[PDB]
Amino acid sequence: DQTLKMIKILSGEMAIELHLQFLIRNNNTDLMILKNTKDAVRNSVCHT
Amino acid sequence: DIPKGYMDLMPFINKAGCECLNESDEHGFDNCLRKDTTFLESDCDEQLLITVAFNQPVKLYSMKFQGPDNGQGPKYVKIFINLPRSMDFEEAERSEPTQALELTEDDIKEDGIVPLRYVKFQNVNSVTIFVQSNQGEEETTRISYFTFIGTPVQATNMNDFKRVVGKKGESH
Amino acid sequence: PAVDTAEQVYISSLALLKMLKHGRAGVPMEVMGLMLGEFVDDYTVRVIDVFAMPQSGTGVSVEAVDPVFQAKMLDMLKQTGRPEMVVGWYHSHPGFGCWLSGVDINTQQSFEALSERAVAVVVDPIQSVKGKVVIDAFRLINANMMVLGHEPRQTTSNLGHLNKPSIQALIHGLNRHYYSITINYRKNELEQKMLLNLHKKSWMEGLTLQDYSEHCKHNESVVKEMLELAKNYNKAVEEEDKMTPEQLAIKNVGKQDPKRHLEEHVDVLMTSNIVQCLAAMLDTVVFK
Repeated sequence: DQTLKMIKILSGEMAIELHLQFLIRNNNTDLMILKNTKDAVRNSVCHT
Repeated sequence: DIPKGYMDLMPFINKAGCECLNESDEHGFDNCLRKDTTFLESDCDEQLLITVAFNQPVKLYSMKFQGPDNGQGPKYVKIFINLPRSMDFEEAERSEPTQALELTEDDIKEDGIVPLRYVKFQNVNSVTIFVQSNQGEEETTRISYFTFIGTPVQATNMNDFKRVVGKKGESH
Repeated sequence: PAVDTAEQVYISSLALLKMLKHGRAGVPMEVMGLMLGEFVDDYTVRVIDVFAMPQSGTGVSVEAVDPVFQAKMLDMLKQTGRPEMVVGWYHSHPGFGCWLSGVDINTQQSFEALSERAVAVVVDPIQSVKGKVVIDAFRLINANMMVLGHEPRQTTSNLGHLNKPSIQALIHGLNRHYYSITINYRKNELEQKMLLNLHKKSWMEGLTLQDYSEHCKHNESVVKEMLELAKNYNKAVEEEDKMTPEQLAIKNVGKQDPKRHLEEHVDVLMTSNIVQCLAAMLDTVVFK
């Protein structure tokens, strides 16, 4: 019961799920910058 | 058996290089290299010195120094790599070995493969085995089977040079 | 597959010395020899020994590798304890820098036929005349992959772009037909404590009192020139022209009176005198 929930919380399941939810929901990246970087790479170094 | 991605070095053993010391005439070195009951014994004492040569530099991963369970099988094995000259029994004891092995009864068995420290054997050209004692303390020791498991290290055969591009007479 | 720009041709201390000596013997011509080492792994080519091949009218070409000479040399070196493989070849480019010509490229391809990693080394005994050692390691760039893929070397690391290509190598075909390999010098102690003996200075040199005659002459000359320099420093400081003094100190910069020919001489004089006096007292104490 309660001990199972505490065990789960310590193990890192709940925390990881909450962090993933926060990151995914508020994930808003300026993809135009990465598009510009893509059109500025002819050297495989700058590719990786 | 054998480990993944590795091959036995039987095809890579140069018969010219191999030479045994203290081997009995009745049972020679060639017997210990065959997967038969034929075995190699040492005529004058329990100490034996078996050296093998490799056509091209080979890598050493695991060696199977099998022997009879009667007690005359190898017990303490000393190994050296890339010996410029033949080994003397008095000098062999003095020198430090590349990997001193104390073969347990399990290793001597037909299915027993004794691991070797792969790091040390990277450019082995000729490995010499010094059986310093047998399990049963018998007068003579025997080696039922013996071969090395590893990989062939690509070696430049400058004896096979030959121009592949360009015309003769060129200079610079 | 692809060669990493992180590959490093390890050249041993003995190998570099032998290659330089062989190159300096041949000048005004071109010498060549096979390099003995190991292809320890994909990102490293280690050369331990280099043995010169006899000079021949052919020059540095596939026919300079006398098969009988090479075979007997390797066979006899195996007995001594050097069972190394042929990892590459080296040839001296007197005058011109480290690059590869057409015949050089053909010989390099012939070597590659045996092993895909047969590095080629070029050493110029004339350029390497001072603390600079102009030594380059070159291998052939499959002109096919020039279009099939793109460049020939993966850049998985930064261990290779810490070097710069040379206009010479670029003109003669660098990054086009040949690509350089970073040359790392494998030096160890014993081989570095033995080489600090070329000029090690005997204990006696550190107890010789020089000679007092030329010591006095040197002291007198330095003191007279320092008196002249002190006159000049007097003139410079007492002037102290304030017409933008920050600009004055920059419009009279010529390695002159103020401090350069100044206390430099003070240091010379004081070092010489202190060392001489300390040596004299150490001798007066040690020797009776």
